[PDB]
Amino acid sequence: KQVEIFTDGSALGNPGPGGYGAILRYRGREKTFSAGYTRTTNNRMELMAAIVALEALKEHAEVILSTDSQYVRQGITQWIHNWKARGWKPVKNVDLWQRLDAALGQHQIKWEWVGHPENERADELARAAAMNPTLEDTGYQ
Ligand SMILES: [Mn+2]
Ligand SMILES: [Mn+2]
Repeated sequence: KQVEIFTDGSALGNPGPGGYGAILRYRGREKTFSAGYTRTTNNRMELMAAIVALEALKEHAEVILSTDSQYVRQGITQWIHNWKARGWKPVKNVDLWQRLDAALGQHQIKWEWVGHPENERADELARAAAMNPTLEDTGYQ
């Protein structure tokens, strides 16, 4: 019952137009997730990509999440546990981190920090979305 998730973000500014791209692969078949925002950051899009994808799952499963985000990696391996222990204090992009934390709750997540062409596919989706934003990142306050 393993499921592969590949994510990436893109941003043409900080803040600026941005987008996320996620590839959800299971049993040779895969689903795609991407959307662009008018004003956001790559960091937020990186998180958003994981969130949308994990929340697409309607049942517990072994998930292998692959991403080249240095932000997500640091957050997950060095900050997350401390933020939760301190009562999420709030912390920058707390809205997304808490959202992701929840999603990663009902799942057996195995992280793969970046060889898969799928990561490039996510990159392409995120960049395309950043160039054609249709949403607003209400969380970027
Ligand atoms: Mn990236
Ligand atoms: Mn990229």
